[PDB]
Amino acid sequence: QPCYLYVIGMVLTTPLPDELNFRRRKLYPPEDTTRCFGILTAKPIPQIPHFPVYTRSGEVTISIELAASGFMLSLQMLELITRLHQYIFSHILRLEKPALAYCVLPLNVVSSTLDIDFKFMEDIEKSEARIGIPSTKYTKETPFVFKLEDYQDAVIIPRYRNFDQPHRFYVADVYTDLTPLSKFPSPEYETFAEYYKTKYNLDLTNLNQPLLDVDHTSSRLNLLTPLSSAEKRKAKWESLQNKQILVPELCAIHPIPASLWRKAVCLPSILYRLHC
RNA sequence: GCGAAUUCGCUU
RNA sequence: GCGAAUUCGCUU
Repeated sequence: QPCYLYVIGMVLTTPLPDELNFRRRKLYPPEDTTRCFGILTAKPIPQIPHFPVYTRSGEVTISIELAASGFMLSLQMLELITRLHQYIFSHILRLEKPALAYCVLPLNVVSSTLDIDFKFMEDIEKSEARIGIPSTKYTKETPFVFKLEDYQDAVIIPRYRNFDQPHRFYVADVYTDLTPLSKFPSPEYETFAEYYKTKYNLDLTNLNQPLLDVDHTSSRLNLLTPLSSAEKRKAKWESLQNKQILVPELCAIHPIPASLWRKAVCLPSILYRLHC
């Protein structure tokens, strides 16, 4: 049975105006990075009007466009694609009901020409940070090395708490004027290094390291449109989450880039709309 | 988000 | 179970 491949076209048509940028984030046009998502199906998707999703960066216009049709795929590749599809909703979004068609998969350019990113899928399956927390072996003789490039489009997790279910953060800023020896926000500890040593008994091998600003990755399920004591408490906690300053040495980098993660959170809205 | 305490509304 | 109010704990 032949396949149809669609691209989930995303463009940021109305960036979030300053008066609405409460969390004071950078805005990230999806169109700025080539890797995106597509849909692979056995039957054609009826033409559907362009529609908005309202993301953190502003209003994004979604277009579902045909990329390829009439081709075949081997059982091996379909299995790989299926696994990644399942990975997206169970491990990235942590969602039991994808649509609040058949396989979502990553596309990338080969040259400005979108096709199935098999390499990326394989990289995910080989990653030691694929599911939870990868092992490390930092010592004085083999210390942690900070490479800025690895933090530019990164999602990170703390390696030292919550291991059944790690909190994933976007790296929002790299604070090059700070180190683990900078003064700690709470007065019960003098430094970041002391905090982590006293609380978790963690030793640092690198004391020249920049520190990181973060932005939680959590997103509401329905983004198709742009209160309570409970919502207050939740917003307060999110504010504190976002005030956290993390030590790169103490975090692991997730194999899914930040730019793709931002597109992932739109998927349920889009699949819901398609099934309507 | 994960938990806790106190108080109040909806049923006959 | 469906809701609401007030207060407190967990992150740096």
